[PDB]
Amino acid sequence: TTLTARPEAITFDPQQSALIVVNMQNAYATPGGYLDLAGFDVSTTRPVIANIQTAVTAARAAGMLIIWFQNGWDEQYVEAGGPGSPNFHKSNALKTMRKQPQLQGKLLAKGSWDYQLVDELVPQPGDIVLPKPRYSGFFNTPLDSILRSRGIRHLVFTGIATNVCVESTLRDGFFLEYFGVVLEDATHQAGPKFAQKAALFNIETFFGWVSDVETFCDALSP
Amino acid sequence: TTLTARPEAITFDPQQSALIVVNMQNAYATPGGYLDLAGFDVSTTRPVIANIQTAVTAARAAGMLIIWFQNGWDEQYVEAGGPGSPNFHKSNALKTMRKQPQLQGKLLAKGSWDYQLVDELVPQPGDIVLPKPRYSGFFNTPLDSILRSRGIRHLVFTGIATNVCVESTLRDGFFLEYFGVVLEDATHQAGPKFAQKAALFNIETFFGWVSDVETFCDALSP
Repeated sequence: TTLTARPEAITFDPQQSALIVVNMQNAYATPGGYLDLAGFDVSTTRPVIANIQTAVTAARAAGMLIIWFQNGWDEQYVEAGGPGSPNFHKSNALKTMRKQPQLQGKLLAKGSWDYQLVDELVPQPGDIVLPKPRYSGFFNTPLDSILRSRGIRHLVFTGIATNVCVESTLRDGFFLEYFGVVLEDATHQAGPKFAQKAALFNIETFFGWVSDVETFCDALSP
Repeated sequence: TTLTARPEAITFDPQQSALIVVNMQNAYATPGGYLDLAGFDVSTTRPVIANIQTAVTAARAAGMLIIWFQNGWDEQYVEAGGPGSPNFHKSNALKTMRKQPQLQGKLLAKGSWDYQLVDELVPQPGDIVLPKPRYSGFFNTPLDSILRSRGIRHLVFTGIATNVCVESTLRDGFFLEYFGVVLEDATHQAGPKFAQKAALFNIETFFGWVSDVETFCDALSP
C-alpha cells in the first residue's frame, strides 16, 4: 500500500501497522480540563476529535491495530515522581495543582473526569488502551513489546500534543527503528500556533512522515 | 549551586553534573560541511563555537565532566542502517549523498573531515568523546551507563542542532530522570527561525530549563 506523504510517499502494510491515538482525554481536548486550566488553548480541538474519529474508523476496517494512550498517574502522584524527578518540577499539571490546591489530585488522575477519554472517542474490543506515566509512550510502558509481538513496524500518530507527547513518541520510535507518520489535521499542539508548525517540520524533516486524514483513508480504501 | 534559568532557577552540584557538547563537528558548524551542503544556513555558527569554548572552560574548572558527541558512522554506513531502518530514509546526509554521489563516503563518516570536531574545540584528557549512531545520545550508546556510574543527574546542553540531536537527547534524558538545561546562546538550529524558538519553548515548558553561557559561568565562579 502507498500512503502519500511529505517529504515523500511511503509504502506500508495496514495489517502490520498501528494507529496510535495520543491522549484524547478531557485533560487535553476539553474546555475545563488540565491543558485549558494551565493556560493553553483548547478552543479549537473540536475538528481534531472528528478527524480522529474518521481515521480510527478507516484504520480498524483495514486491519490496523488501534492503540489509545491515556497519560496520567495515581491520584496521589506517586507515579508522577517525587521531588527527585524532573517530571515533578516540569509537569504543568503538577504546577497547576500547586497553585490551585482546589484541583489537587484531580488533574491527570486515573479515575477522574480529566483523565477520561473524551465522550466522542470510545475504544472497541481488540483495541489496546495504554496508560503511560511520561510524555513518550515508549518509556516505562510495554508499547515496544506490544508492537514487536505483532511484527508492527509502521506507526500512524494522531492526538495531542503534537509537539509534546506525539512528537516525543514518534521521535523515540524512530530510535527504535519504527517508521512513523503523523496525520497533521488529527493533532493539536500545546503552546502557540508556531508549536504546531515546528513539530510538523521536525517530524517531516528529520524523524518521520507527515500526511493527513483524508489521504490516509483514501490510501486504505482498497 | 543555583543556576538562573527559565522558567525558574534550579539547584545543582557542578561535581555531579555534565556539560554535553552535541555534534560540534565540521558537518554541523563549518562551511562546506554536511549541513551546508544539504542547504541549511550555517553562516551564523561562529559565535556558537566561541560561546561553547567559554562554557567548556568554566565547566572543567568547576569539576564538571565534559562529554563530546560525534555523530556519524563507518564510511560504508553499515552503522547508519540499511533500507530497513527509518534512519536510511530520513538522514539528510544519506539523502544528500544519494543526490551528489561525488560525496558518497564523505559526510558524517568516521575518519573524514566532515566528521572531525572543529579546529576550535579540542577535547582534553579527562573528557569523554562519545560516538553516536543516531540523533539522540541516549540510544544505542553507553551515555546513560557513563552518567549513572558517576552519580550524575544534571546535564547542561550545548551543540547543533537545537531541535534535532540536542532536543532529542535532552528529551530522552528527561525520560531517564535527568535534569537537563540548555544554554540557548551555545546552540544553533537546523531549519528556519521557528525551529530554534520552538525547541527553546518545548524545553522550557515541558522537558527542562533554558539559561545562557554568561549566567552559567557566573553560577560556577564560587
